[PDB]
Amino acid sequence: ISHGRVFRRMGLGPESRIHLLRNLLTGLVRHERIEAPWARVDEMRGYAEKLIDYGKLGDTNERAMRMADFWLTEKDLIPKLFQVLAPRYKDQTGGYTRMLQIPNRSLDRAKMAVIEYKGNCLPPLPLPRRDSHLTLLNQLLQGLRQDLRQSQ
Amino acid sequence: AAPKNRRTIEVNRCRRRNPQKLIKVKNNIDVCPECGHLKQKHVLCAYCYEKVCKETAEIRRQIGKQEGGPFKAPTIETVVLYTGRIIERDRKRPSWFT
Amino acid sequence: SPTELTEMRNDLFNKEKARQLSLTPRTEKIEVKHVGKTDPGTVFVMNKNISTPYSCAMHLSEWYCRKSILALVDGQPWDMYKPLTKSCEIKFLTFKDCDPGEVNKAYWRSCAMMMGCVIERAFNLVRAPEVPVISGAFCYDVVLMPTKENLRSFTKDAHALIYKDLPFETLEVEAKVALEIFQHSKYKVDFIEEKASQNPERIVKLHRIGDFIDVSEGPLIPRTSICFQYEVSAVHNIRRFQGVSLPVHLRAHFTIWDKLLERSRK
Amino acid sequence: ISRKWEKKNKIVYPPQLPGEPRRPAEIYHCRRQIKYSKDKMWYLAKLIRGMSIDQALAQLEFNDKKGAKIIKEVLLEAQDMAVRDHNVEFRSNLYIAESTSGRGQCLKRIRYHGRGRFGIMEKVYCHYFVKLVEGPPPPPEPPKTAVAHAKEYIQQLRSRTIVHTL
Amino acid sequence: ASQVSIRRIKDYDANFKIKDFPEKAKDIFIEAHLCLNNSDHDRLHTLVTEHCFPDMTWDIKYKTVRWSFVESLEPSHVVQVRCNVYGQITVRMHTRQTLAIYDRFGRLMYGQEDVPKDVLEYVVFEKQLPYGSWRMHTKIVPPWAPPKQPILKTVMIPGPQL
Amino acid sequence: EEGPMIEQLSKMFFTTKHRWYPHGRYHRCRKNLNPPKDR
Ligand SMILES: [Mg+2]
Ligand SMILES: [Zn+2]
Repeated sequence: ISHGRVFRRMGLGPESRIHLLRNLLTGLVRHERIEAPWARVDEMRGYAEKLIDYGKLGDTNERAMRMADFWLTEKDLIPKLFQVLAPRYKDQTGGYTRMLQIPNRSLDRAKMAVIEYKGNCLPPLPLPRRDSHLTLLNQLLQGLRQDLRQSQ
Repeated sequence: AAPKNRRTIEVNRCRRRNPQKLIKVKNNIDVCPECGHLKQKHVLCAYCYEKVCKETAEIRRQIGKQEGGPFKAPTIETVVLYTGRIIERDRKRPSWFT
Repeated sequence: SPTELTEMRNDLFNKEKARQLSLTPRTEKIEVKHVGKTDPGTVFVMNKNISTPYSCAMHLSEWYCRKSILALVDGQPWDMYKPLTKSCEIKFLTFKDCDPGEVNKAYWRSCAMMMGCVIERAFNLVRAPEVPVISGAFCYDVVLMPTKENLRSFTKDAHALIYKDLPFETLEVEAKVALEIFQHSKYKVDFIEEKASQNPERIVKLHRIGDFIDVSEGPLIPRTSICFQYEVSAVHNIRRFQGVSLPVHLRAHFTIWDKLLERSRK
Repeated sequence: ISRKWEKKNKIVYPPQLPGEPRRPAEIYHCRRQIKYSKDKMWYLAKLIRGMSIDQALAQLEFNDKKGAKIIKEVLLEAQDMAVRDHNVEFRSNLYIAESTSGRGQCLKRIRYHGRGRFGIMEKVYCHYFVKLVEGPPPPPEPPKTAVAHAKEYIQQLRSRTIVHTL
Repeated sequence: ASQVSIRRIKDYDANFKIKDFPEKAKDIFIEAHLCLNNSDHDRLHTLVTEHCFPDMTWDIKYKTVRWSFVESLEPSHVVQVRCNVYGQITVRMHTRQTLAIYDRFGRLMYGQEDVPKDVLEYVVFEKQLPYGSWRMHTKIVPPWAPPKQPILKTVMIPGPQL
Repeated sequence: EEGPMIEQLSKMFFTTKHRWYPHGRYHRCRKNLNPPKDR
């Protein structure tokens, strides 16, 4: 039984799992993109968002700083987190982290995934579009909407 | 425990040629509207994703070159300029970076 | 008479086709290029009055065949099954492009034609009106009161036709020939004349669905099977019959479909 | 070691009369000594069987299995052959008539078991076979209706005799 | 130069006359084409050289051709001749030739069986000078003849893949 | 639809389900296509 039970069981224990998560987070901070196995990626994203929120609170808060220290192993990244990422997302609330599939990893045939903080500096991912508005069904829908508007 | 008699070939066929064990004929597959190389729904196009990855790698290399050793990570949002903080590539811009 | 007429028209069409075939001297070859966002920069070495853009599609893959509907050759829409005269540049058009307006119109035309066909058997046809997509229907004007049962029957007929899965045969013909074909129907004749007047070449565009034949301005969709959800909404007083229909590649789903139908009904 | 599949591409059927059905292009191709188990190959083969080349290719692309890649490669090669050497005009018009897996020559090794004991590992190989035919993939079995069943039953009923007497 | 070559050939052989040669050449050609229909590699090799044999037998493999011959236009002409010791003659030919190339399965991929077409040829012959003979070496694709017969099947030419 | 169809058939003809279920390949191969017909 495992009803209402968040947190997947990643490494060789919970500490290990946490460590793994941290590494991923660090990588993300460094890079602003990671190819990683999809099951851990979501966890990372969850943690990542929280981390960014924490960073937003500002350098001067000690708790936040401590958290940053804990989670960013490479240490140069803490300034980046404070003096860049936070600045970038001051307007947003929790839209950060964009998480999409990758075909499949070649050797073990795992489910894979990408994880970028939103916007960022790298070439854009080939995102899944919605169908264009000029298509038949869409056009019909638009017409219907117009009619409704006219009625009211 | 040990098999008391040899499993007959007919039986075996029935067991292992049954529709639960046969590979399903999937219907996720659509054409890649840019690039045309064919891809799954819910997944990034493999070919389309490849170019992007390559681009990232080259940009990464350039970044590395710029930032001498490890432990740098500066306080500027970087930009990638091709031919007219800054990272200076080369070539024309592709028909997707904008 | 309706038993004679259809056969006669078909025969005429066949004759015309034969005549058309006659002109080319034993397999004349042309090099038709593919302009496109994907699979470039291919060229297909085709046989000119026989081979269509469907052949080209086939050469490329099966996917193209499945999803292509109009073939922009030198920036003008050919039908998938209408032959490629001379060396030119092809693009294939789906429902799901950035600019799918040409396709939509064609689809509408096809739907109208289907409706007309349904009408002709079920029991004189003036024209198919040039209706947009935002107008929320494809209509067809008919000179002769129908109940819901009648409508249902009509719908069923349409469905049957779709199932039968007939290719939309195409010809660009002399005006005289067209007149000869439709001399019994006056409105049709008038329409043909108008069309002739419109262009410098007389070049009347005849389209055919097995037994049924009709005139129309634009190109048409390859086959009737591309229509998936097809219904006949209502008739309004000449009597304009209306319809709304969504293809494979854009399925509406129940509630949405119902809404669409309702909209059409107005 | 025998190889008749390879040979099969070297047949010459005597030429047709004008008033005669087209006679579609059959095309045979293999891969020998693939490192895989035959039964595993068989599932993939089964998955491919009735399908158009293109559809089969698509399926293979997204089937995450070692052998799938190999089969895809084989299919591609077959397609190429058809277009070049075997005078098939449209790639899209090729469907897979047959696909089967034979066992290749297998190498015996020692497995080294607990206690003093040991098994003999057999390192397995396969031959993958394909036959492509020209023309669209034939329509599958339409599942026989109640009516058909009834008809059959009626026929059966009719068919009986008085058995023994005369 | 041609005259000199001829003289040399005469000296080599020795008995040789070019007044009758064109006809002989034509006959040889005809024989070769007949052989091609019947797939006689045994017969072919007495005609046609080791350079030309593989050039006219590789493409045509597993596929049945249905050649025939009819009324040669103009007389059989002989243009330039020249000369280890392996000699060379060139022959101009203007004939009516039927061509019908059928595939492994049957079918028909090149030309009409019954309808004869009028063809131009610049056929080069060679000979070894102990037990040699005059055999075909090359077919010179000049002057600038009006293309070929067009191919029946449609073709796709793939562009540069990326 | 299968089971329902079978049931319907049974109802029609008064018989058990077991005969309407389709028998295997071997058995069909065995069956004589050109039996010796008499009278
Ligand atoms: Mg020991
Ligand atoms: Zn793509």
